[PDB]
Amino acid sequence: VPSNTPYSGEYGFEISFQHQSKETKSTTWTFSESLKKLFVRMATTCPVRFKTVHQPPAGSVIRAMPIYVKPEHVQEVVKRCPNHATTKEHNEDHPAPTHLVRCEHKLASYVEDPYTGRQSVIIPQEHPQAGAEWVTNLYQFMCFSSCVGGLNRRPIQVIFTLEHEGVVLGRQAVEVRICACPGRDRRAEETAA
Ligand SMILES: [Zn+2]
Repeated sequence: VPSNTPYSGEYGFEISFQHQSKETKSTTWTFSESLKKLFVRMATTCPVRFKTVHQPPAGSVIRAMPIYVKPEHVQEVVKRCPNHATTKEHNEDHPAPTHLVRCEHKLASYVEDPYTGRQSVIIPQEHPQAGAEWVTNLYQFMCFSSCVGGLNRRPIQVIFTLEHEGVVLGRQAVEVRICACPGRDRRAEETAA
């Protein structure tokens, strides 16, 4: 049972999403702060920002792992539907075509726990650039939330953990809905709530 409990930890690990102004905003993603929920199109690069208030130990990493939100689904591993996992589109030379969550980082490593089957992607933790508070990493989500035989309309979260040599040092999480029209789904979900 992977924990989703937010945890800044001793190093002050935090995530965020950059401001979107109407003039240059991407239509491929949008983040509802009131819902703590990312809306994003399938197979589009989505910017996620990370920081630590204090420098963590050398060689620390950041893991991204999707999990289902509701008790009725928590124990089931989140991964792509067989349809998308076995097609050739999106998958030419990918090392882990069944993983839902991908990261563009050059050193991204795709791992699967041999016992639980949990899939995640790990990248190095990095010092921000000069004068910058945040490091931006690019993720993609490789099925729609409605993929029959995959997510099948069940809600998911993505867990971000800062880790060093296996030990979780910090944790943040957001809900994620992968949909054709992030702005439309955000407005409608924010309206219903
Ligand atoms: Zn799919």
